[PDB]
Amino acid sequence: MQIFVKTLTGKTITLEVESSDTIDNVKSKIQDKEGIPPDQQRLIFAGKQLEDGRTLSDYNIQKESTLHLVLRLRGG
Amino acid sequence: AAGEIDESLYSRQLYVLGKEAMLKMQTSNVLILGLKGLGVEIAKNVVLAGVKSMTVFDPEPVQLADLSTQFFLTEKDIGQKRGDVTRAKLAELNAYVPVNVLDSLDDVTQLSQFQVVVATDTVSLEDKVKINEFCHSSGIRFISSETRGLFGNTFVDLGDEFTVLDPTGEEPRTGMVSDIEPDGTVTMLDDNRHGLEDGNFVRFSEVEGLDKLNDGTLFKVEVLGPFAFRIGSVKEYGEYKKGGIFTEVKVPRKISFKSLKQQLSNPEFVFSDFAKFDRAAQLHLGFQALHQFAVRHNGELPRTMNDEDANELIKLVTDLSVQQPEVLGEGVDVNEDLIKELSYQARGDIPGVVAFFGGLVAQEVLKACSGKFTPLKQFMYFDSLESLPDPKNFPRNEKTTQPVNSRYDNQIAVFGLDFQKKIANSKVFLVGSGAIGCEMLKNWALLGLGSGSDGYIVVTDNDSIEKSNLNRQFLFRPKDVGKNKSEVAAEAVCAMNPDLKGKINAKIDKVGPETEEIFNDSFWESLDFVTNALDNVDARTYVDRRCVFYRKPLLESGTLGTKGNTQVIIPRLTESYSSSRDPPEKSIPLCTLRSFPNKIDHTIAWAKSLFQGYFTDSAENVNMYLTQPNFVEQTLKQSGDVKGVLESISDSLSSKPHNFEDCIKWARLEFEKKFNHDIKQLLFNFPKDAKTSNGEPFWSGAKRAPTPLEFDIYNNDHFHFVVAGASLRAYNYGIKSDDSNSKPNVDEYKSVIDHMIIPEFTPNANLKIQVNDDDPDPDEIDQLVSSLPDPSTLAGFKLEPVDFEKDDDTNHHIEFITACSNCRAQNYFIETADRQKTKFIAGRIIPAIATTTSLVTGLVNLELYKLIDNKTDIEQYKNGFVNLALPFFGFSEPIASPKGEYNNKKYDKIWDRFDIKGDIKLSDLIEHFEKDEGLEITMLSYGVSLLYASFFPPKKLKERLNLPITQLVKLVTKKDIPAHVSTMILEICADDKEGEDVEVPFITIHL
Ligand SMILES: *NS(=O)(=O)OC[C@@H]1C[C@@H](n2ccc3c(N[C@H]4CCc5ccccc54)ncnc32)C[C@@H]1O
Ligand SMILES: [Cl-]
Ligand SMILES: [Cl-]
Ligand SMILES: [Cl-]
Ligand SMILES: [Cl-]
Ligand SMILES: [Cl-]
Ligand SMILES: [Cl-]
Ligand SMILES: [Cl-]
Ligand SMILES: [Cl-]
Repeated sequence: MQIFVKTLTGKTITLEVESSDTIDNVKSKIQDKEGIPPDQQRLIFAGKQLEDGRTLSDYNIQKESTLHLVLRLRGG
Repeated sequence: AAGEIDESLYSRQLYVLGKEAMLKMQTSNVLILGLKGLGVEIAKNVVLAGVKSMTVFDPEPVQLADLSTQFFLTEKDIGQKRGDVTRAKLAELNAYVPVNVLDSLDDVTQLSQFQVVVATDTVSLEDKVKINEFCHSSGIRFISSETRGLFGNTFVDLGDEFTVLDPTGEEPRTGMVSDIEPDGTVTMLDDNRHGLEDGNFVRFSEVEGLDKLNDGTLFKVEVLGPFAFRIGSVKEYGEYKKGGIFTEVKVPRKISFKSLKQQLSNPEFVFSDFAKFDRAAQLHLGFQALHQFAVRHNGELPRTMNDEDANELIKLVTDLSVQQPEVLGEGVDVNEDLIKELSYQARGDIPGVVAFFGGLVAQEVLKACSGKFTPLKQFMYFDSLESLPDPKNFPRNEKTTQPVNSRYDNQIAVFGLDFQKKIANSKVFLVGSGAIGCEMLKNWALLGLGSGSDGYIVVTDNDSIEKSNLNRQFLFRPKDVGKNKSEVAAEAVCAMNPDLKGKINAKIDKVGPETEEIFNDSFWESLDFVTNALDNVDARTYVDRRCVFYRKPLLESGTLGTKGNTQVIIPRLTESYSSSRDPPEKSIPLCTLRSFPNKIDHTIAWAKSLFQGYFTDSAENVNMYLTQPNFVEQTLKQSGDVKGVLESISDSLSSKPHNFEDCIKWARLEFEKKFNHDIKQLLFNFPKDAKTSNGEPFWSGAKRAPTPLEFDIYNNDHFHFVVAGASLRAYNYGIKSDDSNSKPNVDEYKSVIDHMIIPEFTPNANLKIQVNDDDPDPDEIDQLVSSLPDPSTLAGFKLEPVDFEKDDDTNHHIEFITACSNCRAQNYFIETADRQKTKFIAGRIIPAIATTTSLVTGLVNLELYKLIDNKTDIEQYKNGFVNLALPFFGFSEPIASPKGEYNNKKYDKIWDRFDIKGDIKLSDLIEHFEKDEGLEITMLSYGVSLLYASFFPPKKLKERLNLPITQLVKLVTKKDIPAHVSTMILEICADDKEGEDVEVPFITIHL
């Protein structure tokens, strides 16, 4: 199935995944595309931050679901 | 005579919006209808950003309850008109923006003089529809917004034809090309990602063999992988030979909006929070219901906490859904609890919600004026119902929520009187008083936070107010420049709400390790919570550590242009800021900088370092050598670069200039060295046509073959390099400029330089030049020491070092770096950059604007409500993430603190610790752990130094076991513990009851 990852700069990445895939795995795939180390990735979906070692199924992530890859900013 | 922008005021905003956008903003007249909280907040942000004119319309009399969120009203203004009374205070925010009052809007025709019209909560739906219809059909941009307690919305309608010039504000993607196949497949050089999306457009330059592919034509991108994209067939243009750089181009997009009338019955939503997406339709109905209600009840909203009126609202909503089952979709029920709360809270005026919509709508006004960023299309609804406290602690009914005839009445309307008093008796520490800081203090003035006899606010900030701050630090005026941020901010908000007179302790101390004597155990322990308003990571990390140590909640936020974020750190519940890594600042390889640049970022880096060395380091080194008798002996045995330092002194003292003319000469000789001789040297080792072991050309990809510069005073960069170099050199040596009262004169410099012998270049045959950071680096120091003059021949000779100040245009710094970078850019055929861009990179300036700052601060004060109620259900808290450019809002439940176990005992790996009362003896500490915790201490340490280990032999145990921890540290470190220290953190390792090593909490010793 297909999910989307939207970045904070508006970019849309598309991923090929299965419901049983670990978040670890989705981060792995995002690293292949963007070059972002899994440990620097903050993924959020439907009000939860996605944690390493849980599955896509655990967060109720369906086909066509959109995850957001977000950041913290140092200005103030 | 306008069409130019004040860089010294707009500096940081300018890096968000750009010059074109701001020139359009400077031709736009904006009209704001209603000047309660929402209106004044929108107006403030728009006036700060600098539009051509601001006009405000609110003929209503000021009432006490209006002060809930209208920070420019005072009790003295009661009875007078909101518009009249606010006007003068908005004007003070930005002297370039006239602020006018519309007396009357009986004639809708008067709208034609404005380009954007904004309708706030004061305007009925009937009038919003009339006004929108007039605007839409006349080409006037229309935005509306409403807050009702913890709910809110915004609507955007920019007309039939609106063009977006830049959807995001991001730097266009760029990159180096190694191949272009005939079918259009573009492969990136090495392992560089293009970073494009399908349907981006690109242009090319330097692609040899495809002539007209470089002519500015755009190509649509088909992404093939991370390292390739396709542009359609290019066999028509020729055949690829080598080279090439691609550059993303943003193309214009035409979009159309619908009228409010159409969108009421058939809306397009943008979502504020995807966890709540089902609520958008419901609230859309609900907010229309409130207007229908008002029409039935002579313009009144539902009564605060009132069931009769809430049931009427639910009926009204159900009639809209039964009549049109297409806003909710087929077979979907009204959410009656949600609508009930909308009724209950309809009169509420909540500071954080107002701040959210104020920032948002203000940015939408700016988009509307400029075509910069993607507009909100077309409706967004929002709520922060999680901010409601538990009714078991703070019950809500008609009695607890009734007005008490105070400025807080429409906050009381939502939370109750009791909750509001707990806000006032809170004790808070605010770390920073800049952008977030000023917005924070305004929000706290509006909350009455710290205003009660048990409460206070401490705010500290160690900076003084600079001019570019005024663009988003709205509590500061031009005449406050040079004063301290915290002190001025504290005074400013006390005028806003006198309930804070003598309740804010404005400090000017730098938070960090050198101020723990001030910000000490007692200071921190006293607080209820801490809020960051900081501009750097290390400070956030430090406050985070201390919040963990003292077990205090922390409210964190940050911005970068239109992007922003909030984070909540709750003791015993969530992870802390330090728990997660952010992407680090990428470093440029050393060889790229020194010999093989290809981006202006590289030439600026190189030029900035040259600046340090020419005008800061070489002077500090001379001063050390003249004042430290042991300097040369010190340098010889504690420097990696010894020879650099000694030549820097020898050079500094043998070339001593006597006048400005000598400074000019020096600078012209440095031009020859850096942009002529060094380049001819690099080309001596690596000729234009040099090859490598494989037989492929040395200069390809990231390596651009340089040409030496032939000095040309008519060239701007060559001129300014010499002007700025000479003027800085003069400053070092205490010489007066011919420049220090007026402009540099070309003929004056020319007549010095024209009479100089410039020495011809001879190559050094033994210089190795490092091609990679992998590859290695490859007596006369006794001669260099012999060359140095005795410091007694230079009695009282100081060189004055330069201290980089990027925000003073008279000081030559950015002038130098810009010119020096660009001369190097000319060398390597890199596009030269201007002062504003060089200042951004050299100065590490963070793009910033008031819109994002208010909105993010708003969201922080919606989480603050949750601290006041001591919430322990992690699911109630929201970390936020925004980008107003898109616009995008997302939220996430904080991550729980990781937990552990030793023996049968669960513990928190961030928050839990062993508190030991007293300067305990080592033997008693080891025993306490086995007896009371089931733990066999295995190592015990204090910072770097090891105090006890189970492998110690008996001789060593005898020395240590009977010592108090302070004397034990004394034994090992040979330091006293200082007097001021009242706690000591000890790290331990331990075995559990099975004899297995287990991870365990740290120890705090309370002296
Ligand atoms: N966002 S803004 O308007 O550009 O600036 C807000 C800041 C807050 C205030 N500020 C910044 C840093 C501060 C510190 N301590 C820092 C300095 C370096 C460091 C290392 C380790 C720990 C802490 C710290 N203390 C107080 N105020 C600070 C200035 C500016 O307005
Ligand atoms: Cl621009
Ligand atoms: Cl213009
Ligand atoms: Cl006036
Ligand atoms: Cl109304
Ligand atoms: Cl920094
Ligand atoms: Cl610096
Ligand atoms: Cl300054
Ligand atoms: Cl820029």
